[PDB]
Amino acid sequence: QGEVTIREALRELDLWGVGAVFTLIDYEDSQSRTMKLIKDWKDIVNQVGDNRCLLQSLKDSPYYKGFEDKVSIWERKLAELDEYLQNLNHIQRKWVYLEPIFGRGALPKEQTRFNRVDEDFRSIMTDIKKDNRVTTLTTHAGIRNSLLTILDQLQRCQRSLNEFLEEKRSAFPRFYFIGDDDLLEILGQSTNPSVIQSHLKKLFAGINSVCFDEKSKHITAMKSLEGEVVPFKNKVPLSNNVETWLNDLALEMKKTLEQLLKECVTTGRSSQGAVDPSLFPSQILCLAEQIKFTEDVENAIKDHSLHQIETQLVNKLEQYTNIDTSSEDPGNTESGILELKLKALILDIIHNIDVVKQLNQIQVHTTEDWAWKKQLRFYMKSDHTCCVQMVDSEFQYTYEYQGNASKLVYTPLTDKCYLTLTQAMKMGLGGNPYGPAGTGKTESVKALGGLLGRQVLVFNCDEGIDVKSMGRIFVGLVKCGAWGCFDEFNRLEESVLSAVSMQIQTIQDALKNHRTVCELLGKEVEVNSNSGIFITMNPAGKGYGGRQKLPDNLKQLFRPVAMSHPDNELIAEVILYSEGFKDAKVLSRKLVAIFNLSRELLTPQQHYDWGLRALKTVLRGSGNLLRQLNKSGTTQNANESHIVVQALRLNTMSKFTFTDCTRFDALIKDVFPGIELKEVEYDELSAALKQVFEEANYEIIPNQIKKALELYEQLCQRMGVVIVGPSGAGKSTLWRMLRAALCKTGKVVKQYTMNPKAMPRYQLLGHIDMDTREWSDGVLTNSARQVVREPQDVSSWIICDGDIDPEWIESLNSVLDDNRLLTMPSGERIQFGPNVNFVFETHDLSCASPATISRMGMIFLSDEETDLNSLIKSWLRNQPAEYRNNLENWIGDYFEKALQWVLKQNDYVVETSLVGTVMNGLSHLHGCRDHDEFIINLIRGLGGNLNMKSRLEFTKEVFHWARESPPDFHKPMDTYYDSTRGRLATYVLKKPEDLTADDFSNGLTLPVIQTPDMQRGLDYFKPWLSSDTKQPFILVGPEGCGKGMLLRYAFSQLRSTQIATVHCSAQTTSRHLLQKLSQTCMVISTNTGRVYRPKDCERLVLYLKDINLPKLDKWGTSTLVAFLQQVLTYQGFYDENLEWVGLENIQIVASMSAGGRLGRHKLTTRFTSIVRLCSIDYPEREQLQTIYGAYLEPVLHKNLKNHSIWGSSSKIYLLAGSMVQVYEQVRAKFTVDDYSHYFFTPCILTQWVLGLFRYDLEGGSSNHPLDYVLEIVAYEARRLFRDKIVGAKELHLFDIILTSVFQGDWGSDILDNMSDSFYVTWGARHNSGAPGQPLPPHGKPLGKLNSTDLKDVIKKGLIHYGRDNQNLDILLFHEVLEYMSRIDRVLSFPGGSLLLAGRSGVGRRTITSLVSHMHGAVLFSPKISRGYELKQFKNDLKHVLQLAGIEAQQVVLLLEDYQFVHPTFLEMINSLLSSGEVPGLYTLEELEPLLLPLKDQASQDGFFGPVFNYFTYRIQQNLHIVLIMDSANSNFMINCESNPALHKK
Amino acid sequence: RQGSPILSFIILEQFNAIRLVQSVHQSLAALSKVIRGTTLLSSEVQKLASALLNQKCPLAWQSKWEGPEDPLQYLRGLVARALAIQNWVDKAEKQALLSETLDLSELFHPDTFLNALRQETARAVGRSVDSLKFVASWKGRLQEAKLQIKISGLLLEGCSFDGNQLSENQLDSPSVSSVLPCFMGWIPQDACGPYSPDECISLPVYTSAERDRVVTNIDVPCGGNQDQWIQCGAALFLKNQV
Amino acid sequence: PLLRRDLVAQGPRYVVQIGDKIIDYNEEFRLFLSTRNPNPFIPPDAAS
Amino acid sequence: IISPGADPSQELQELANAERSGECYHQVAMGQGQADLAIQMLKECARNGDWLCLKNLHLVVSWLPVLEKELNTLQPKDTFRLWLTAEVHPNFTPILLQ
Ligand SMILES: Nc1ncnc2c1ncn2[C@@H]1O[C@H](COP(=O)(O)OP(=O)(O)OP(=O)(O)O)[C@@H](O)[C@H]1O
Ligand SMILES: Nc1ncnc2c1ncn2[C@@H]1O[C@H](COP(=O)(O)OP(=O)(O)O)[C@@H](O)[C@H]1O
Ligand SMILES: Nc1ncnc2c1ncn2[C@@H]1O[C@H](COP(=O)(O)OP(=O)(O)O)[C@@H](O)[C@H]1O
Ligand SMILES: [Mg+2]
Ligand SMILES: [Mg+2]
Repeated sequence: QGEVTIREALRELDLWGVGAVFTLIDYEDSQSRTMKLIKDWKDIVNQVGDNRCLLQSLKDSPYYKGFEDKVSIWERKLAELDEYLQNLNHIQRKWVYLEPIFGRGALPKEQTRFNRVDEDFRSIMTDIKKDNRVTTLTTHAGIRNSLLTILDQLQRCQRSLNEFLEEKRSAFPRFYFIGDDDLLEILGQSTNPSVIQSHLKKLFAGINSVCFDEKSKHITAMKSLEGEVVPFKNKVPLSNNVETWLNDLALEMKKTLEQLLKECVTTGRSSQGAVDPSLFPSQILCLAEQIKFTEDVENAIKDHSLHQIETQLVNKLEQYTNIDTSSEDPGNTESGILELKLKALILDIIHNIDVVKQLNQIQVHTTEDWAWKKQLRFYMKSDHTCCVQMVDSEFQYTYEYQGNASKLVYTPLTDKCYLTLTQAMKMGLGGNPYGPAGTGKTESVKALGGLLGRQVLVFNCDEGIDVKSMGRIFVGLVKCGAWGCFDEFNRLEESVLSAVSMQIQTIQDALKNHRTVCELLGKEVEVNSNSGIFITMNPAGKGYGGRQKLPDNLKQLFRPVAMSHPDNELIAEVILYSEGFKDAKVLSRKLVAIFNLSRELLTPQQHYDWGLRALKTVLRGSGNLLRQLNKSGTTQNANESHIVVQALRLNTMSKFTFTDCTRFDALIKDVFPGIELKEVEYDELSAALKQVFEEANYEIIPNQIKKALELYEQLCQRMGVVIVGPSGAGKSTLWRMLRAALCKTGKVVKQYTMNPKAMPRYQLLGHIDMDTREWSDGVLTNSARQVVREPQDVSSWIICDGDIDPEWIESLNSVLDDNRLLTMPSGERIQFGPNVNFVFETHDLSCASPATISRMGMIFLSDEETDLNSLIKSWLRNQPAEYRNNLENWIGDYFEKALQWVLKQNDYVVETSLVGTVMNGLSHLHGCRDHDEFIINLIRGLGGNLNMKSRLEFTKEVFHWARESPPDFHKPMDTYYDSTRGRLATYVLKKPEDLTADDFSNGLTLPVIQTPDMQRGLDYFKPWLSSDTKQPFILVGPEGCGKGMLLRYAFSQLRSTQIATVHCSAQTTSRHLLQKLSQTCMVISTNTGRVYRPKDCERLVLYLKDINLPKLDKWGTSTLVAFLQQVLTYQGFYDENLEWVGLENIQIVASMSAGGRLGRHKLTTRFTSIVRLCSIDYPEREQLQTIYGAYLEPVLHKNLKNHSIWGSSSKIYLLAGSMVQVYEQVRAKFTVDDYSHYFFTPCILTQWVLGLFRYDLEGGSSNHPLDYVLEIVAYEARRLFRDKIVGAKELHLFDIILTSVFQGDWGSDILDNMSDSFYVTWGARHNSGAPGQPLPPHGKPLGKLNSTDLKDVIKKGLIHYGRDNQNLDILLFHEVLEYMSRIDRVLSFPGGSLLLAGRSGVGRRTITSLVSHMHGAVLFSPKISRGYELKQFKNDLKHVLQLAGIEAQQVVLLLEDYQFVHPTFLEMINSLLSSGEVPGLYTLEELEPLLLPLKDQASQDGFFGPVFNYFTYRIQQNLHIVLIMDSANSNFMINCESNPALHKK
Repeated sequence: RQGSPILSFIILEQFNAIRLVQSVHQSLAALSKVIRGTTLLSSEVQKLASALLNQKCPLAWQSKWEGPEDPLQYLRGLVARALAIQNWVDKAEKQALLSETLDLSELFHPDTFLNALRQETARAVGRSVDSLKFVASWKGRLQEAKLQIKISGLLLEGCSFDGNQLSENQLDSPSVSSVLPCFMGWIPQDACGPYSPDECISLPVYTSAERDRVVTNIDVPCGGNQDQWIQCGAALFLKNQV
Repeated sequence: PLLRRDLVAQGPRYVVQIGDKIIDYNEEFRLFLSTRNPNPFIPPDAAS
Repeated sequence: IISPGADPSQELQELANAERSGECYHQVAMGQGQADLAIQMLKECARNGDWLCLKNLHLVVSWLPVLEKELNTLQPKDTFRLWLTAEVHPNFTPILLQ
């Protein structure tokens, strides 16, 4: 009786309410004032988060119920409160910055803007100064709108500042690569320490932090991130103008470095070794040593080869390696740092050694010999300003602080690199190092900027960044005298490139001729002579993927380099020795081999990488160990050898399939025989992890644990990580479990999930509005900012659970690079610490460039690693288990081979990962009461997926396996359990009584015959539909199958709920769904964010008519599916405006054609394995006799039920017998392949039978009766088919077919020759004969007219048309009659539209004009203007629809080839036909006025729920469409196939 | 992979090959069915016929295996190998594969095959596979190699080969030049070569004249006059049509 | 609409469609026109 | 007509200098948004009698009619010339080619 607990919780929750209050703190201004303001925000908000999450935690307990009403209070109030709260700190922090700023830049008209806000803020602020408590803040009135309006004002004042911010970036250039958002903070709050420290690094390369004098007026020193403290020779003057002191910092930093160097060097030139390791920063040491090298050498060569100098250096090195162990003792030294600054310097030496060593073999003749000029040389000029020279190129040194960041090991490749680059810089050209992936070429430039000392910016060229947006960036670089490398310059819009080349050319010309000023964007910019431009691009590779070919023009502005092969074994040993690992040379060789060999003789997986990036990591992998191992125990031999392998097996073991996994391990033994093995050791985490699976009620399976555990250190290893496998592999769950287990010991996990493909490119990445030139975030860009603010001791993970395209993903290259940084195209950039991990989940990496693959870590799952028997167990626990006993026993033995057989078969309707298949099998099996039932339900589950004939094979064998062969002898498919009788199975036909024209009144809700198929489709649905048992699923069957028909029925069975439909196409997109959903569904707010809810429905359902159609990107993923993918998975999506919205209650459902025909694209496994599905096929001719037999009866019995030949219910069934006979023969002989539009389906049988209503079969007189009734049948038939068929010979062929069946089945030539006669609307009994705006349900009735009689009648129309329009000498002849007769029938029918294809001049247009005029149909054709536009057209359409939909007058909408000034039109028409609606045609507000009238009309008519659908319906009845097109036109055939609806409708 | 590692490779090849064969077969059966019988083109078979008449076999196939551009020329190769392979396997189940002469024309991953001996030799020789190095010799058979191979149907362009030397090609001479079979295998580093170091010149062994990619490169008797061979652009192509 | 005799009868006179604009077709009006390039262009729609 | 490895901008740079001086020569590389400005550049330099050069026309093929239209319009000054860069692109308009 545990309501006690929850009651108690609530009580203390309630007690909290009043207890809640604030931390109010005073503050003074630029316009000195004093205000109380909030502190420790986060502390306060956490309250909310925690309590709210508590609430929802409570919601799940049963005992919740009793106290439900109180929960709503708090849920509401809190949900609202977080919103209010959250806003306010933004407001506060913005004011903090802007008020100082609006104090100084005082344009009174801008001040109005801000002052109103200040006023507005302070105003309600004081309500809280006064009222200290928090709960009150919801009590304040209109605060919602207050807050929201404010922020909007702040948005707008910002815009004024835009002009201003750029003038401040001109005033100081490093700003160009910082966000405005941040910038104004610094501009506004120049004084503020925490602002300073938290915004300094991002401005300046070197400096994490700075020391502060106690006075906070000045600064004595600066810190590296690493902690390396550096003093300042001259103290820093803090000043009120930010740029004024900033500029001074730069220069004082430079002067500090400048003097600091010479001080150091002068001690070192003297024989006494400088050795001020403590005094000087490793940056300077290396440099100072490197000139010592230089001077020595030039004095050296003159004197002697001076091997003695070499030996000196070997002793120096030797000295240092011994000190390496003396740097292990200090460890985490008190007030100590830079022992790794030692490791830095080591490699310079060793490069130098191998440099000299080669020179000694040359026995070089002179000081200024060439192989020395080759070498990279340093000098302290007599001007006391350093200079560095290579060959005849020399450059002055900028003295930018780099601070301690590993420099890459020199290598032969780098010689070439550097030299070509230096040469390029001599040429005043940029340098283009290109190569394959994992080459190292990006990092090279970066380090050469370091050795040369410039400040280096990294960029990532993506998203086709605006030429203008490049321009400014250049403008920024030039002034700074910085070095700008672009990483992946390749991937950029070709039009951009070319224009940018012009930008480059002008700049180079300035550098070369040493022009002080450069002109670009119409701007003269004082350009630093010390600037550098480089681009690092993979070739536009076969493998590489989506990257744009470069103009030759542009190429010339660079000097290329080939970075394709990098020596590794060199690099390999070096690092080990930098660690101080002793057997370096021996082991380095081994690794490289292991790699190359693995790569050589192991299965060449897509996803494997033995590229450099993998290797680079293994080396840190050991440096970590060696760093730990010396501390725990003292050093020894066997270990060192032993240790590398662990460091290796980290990178390795994830990827490997078991087979390969084993093969690799064995390989290691060979090259490292003594070492044997050492498994993963750590259990602390596994324990927590083991715990969670039990708490999540997931079954514990070893591999899962392994992979997760494996995953963990993989995450520590590298920034980005991948999870690969088919859906249901478990991969998504995997990481989800991890965080939980982890979180128990592991302070934090922050989760953000992009399904990147679901939303558009920009939504993800963020962009620049081209007009305003204002930035607007992207999801991950935004999320980055959320994670950077996040405290140091927090984990932050960004998940991308979606398919992969090099175009979007490769934009993270700078992020997942050795360098961890994310680059905005505005220039803003966002580094990350080890806090941050990144995660990708994906089906496969087919489209992956190697760049990305090697860029990040990775884990692999197969069917092998996926455990099925293990997963079924959890299904059993899910069941009540009243029958669970029975089921374990049944399934255990029965399931497997039945499974097997289907896998053997591999003949099935859609690709689903096993799980996918399995699951379908299982989800059908719940609740199965008897064994007998279970058999049926089993087969149900699986046989959904089989192509029909192979279904039989299955079912059959199931009874071989099962006890008995099925009761149904033939069509054992048809077997249905009897729930009450327990009587196994058979299927039945159910004849309905009531049938009349009433039942057939509507275009839909058509009375549906219930043959066996029916009862099968329903039985195979219904479990998944109803309430608790709910599943999302699909129906597959060829068009005309009946899917639409069946579903409609199926839904009606359900009482709870409403049915939202979508008629899909290529152009169908997410927002179409937003809105079609929004129409019938709620917009509400709850705890855990907003959500969409069904309105006034217990449940809601989404039906999607054709999923295939939405267009696939080149990489082959429709974003629409990807959306749907996200939705099922994460019950929610990212609203534009970057909100994340859930969906509280919707089943999702789809229909589709089997993938056969052209352009019905097929859908990713990710989505398909997620859901349930099944297939149906046209009823057999035997069954189709029965449909129409019963659909026929009413039409015949309405009139002349008695007449001899008719009634005769066997003679009725006969008709069905023959038409169906015709039906088949014509589908056999004519197909899509003959002509696109040859579309024949039972829909056509229906269109043919129901078409018969229109004809006056009264036969008030006693009937022939054959020739009266049958010519009609013939004439209709002929109208449906023969009209459509193109060729003379094919028509001839058709006629034969027709005639044959008729003769055979009834008399002979009851066709006869009725060529003289036309049945038409003009001329019918009951005097139908214009007024008559609302059409008959089955259309205008039709009567029989002669040619000669008709010829008169047309001229009657021509006369009366001559009054309204131009008169015409239009002649009549049989064809014209025929033409017009056929159109009349169409236009009389509601929703009836035409497609008139023929050669110009035999006018569709002249005949069509008339008919409509004579109908009284309103006839619209758009007037085309030079301003043809989507605007014209939308208006037009809107107008037309308005007419037919509101006014109800019959309307012809007409279009000719010439009218289609924009391809999109047709997609609209295409949609319009199918659905009677068009997306983004109306906006929601527009509807209110339009449909208001219909609100009553509809209710009188009898309709329930959303009116728009009524509107639609109405449209469809009175709106007819016509299109004239030329067979000759090239895209004629195209468009027909493009817009399926076109020939279908 | 079986207990003995060389074989593992060939069974693999056996399988992966047959897998391709049957992918091709299905992409052939499909298009075989529309012409004579009842089918509706999908975008797949729509893409198949595009390949044939552009005269370039599909990226569909060439993604799986880099084959010759001419689609027929592709098939003839694909097939001829497929069957040969079955013969290789036969000689292999019986541990009899070393003993014959094997042309590497047949293999899809001949390099990998080569690197498969590298294991089997070290198995027999009990050595870290990093320790071995590879060579061939026309002047007889390799003594210090625990296991060897006789490779025929190698072919050469731009220089002429006679035992122990290479010569210049005369005008008349077909660009293509048949080359004598090798003896091949794996041998200790820092052990005596079959040829002294300086006499032989390394040459690539390309998959075709197109010569996009390489199987391996071999050292071959300079007979002095190193540059002329390079300027000759001498190279070796493993096989044509197989 | 201009190339076709797409004229509508307004009493005695005949008015003609141009974009939104309706103009009286002056019966003396005749048109001729040219291009420096053969193709482009015409559609078979326009050839007629 | 450019081919791979072909750059005339340098030869022209030199000829500009050689047969003229005064920085009369001005140039534009085609790309996003340039087309509207190019007209002005053309118009201006045509009127001036200075040399103007336009690059990579093959990229922006749709433009050309607008260009050639204006070219039949525009009024030269003696000593004014037009210089044009194009990769091989079909559908490149015959009128201007003429
Ligand atoms: N430890 C476990 N024991 C039993 N069942 C599990 C376990 N972990 C996951 N499952 C179930 O396995 C199925 C598949 O797991 P998961 O959803 O992770 O695949 P996935 O990575 O999401 O594939 P996709 O992302 O393509 O959908 C789910 O239905 C899940 O409930
Ligand atoms: N059991 C049935 N009873 C009545 N009509 C059927 C039946 N099965 C198929 N039809 C006919 O076939 C067509 C099925 O079309 P429908 O299912 O609405 O579209 P789709 O096949 O494209 O999903 C209908 O026009 C219907 O008259
Ligand atoms: N029976 C006819 N007698 C005389 N002229 C005709 C006849 N049918 C068509 N035309 C000519 O062709 C024109 C109608 O062509 P139209 O219907 O506009 O062709 P389309 O519909 O193929 O574009 C008429 O204005 C007339 O000049
Ligand atoms: Mg890079
Ligand atoms: Mg998932």
